[PDB]
Amino acid sequence: KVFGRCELAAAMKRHGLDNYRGYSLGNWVCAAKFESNFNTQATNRNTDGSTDYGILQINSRWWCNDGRTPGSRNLCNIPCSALLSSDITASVNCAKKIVSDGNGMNAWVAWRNRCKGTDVQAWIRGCRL
Ligand code: NA
Repeated sequence: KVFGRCELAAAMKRHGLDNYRGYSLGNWVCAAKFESNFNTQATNRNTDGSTDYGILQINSRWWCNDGRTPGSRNLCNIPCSALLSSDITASVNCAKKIVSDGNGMNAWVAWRNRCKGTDVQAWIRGCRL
């Protein structure tokens, strides 16, 4: 599913990301934009052999099982394919664990490089929240 920005804002808000660990909703929408282009089906192989999955590009190195990432963990206790569903519940629950882990949203490289320090509220401009 390719979400619209306001559609995604509403879903992320429904699921409790607005202000989760102090990160406003616009941070999460901006992160999804630059991680996945709002596409729940996005997958990207990393140089270490892990893969990033879904709307928030959750990595198989730590967070989910894909069966092809040796010596990895599954700390969200989910198959990585769950993270590609049109329903973002599993991605949001896992993102809440990731952002709690110690470096906050710096776990998302696109957030750090493209959203952090910017006017992230623009990403929710005009949305009915
Ligand atoms: Na894994």
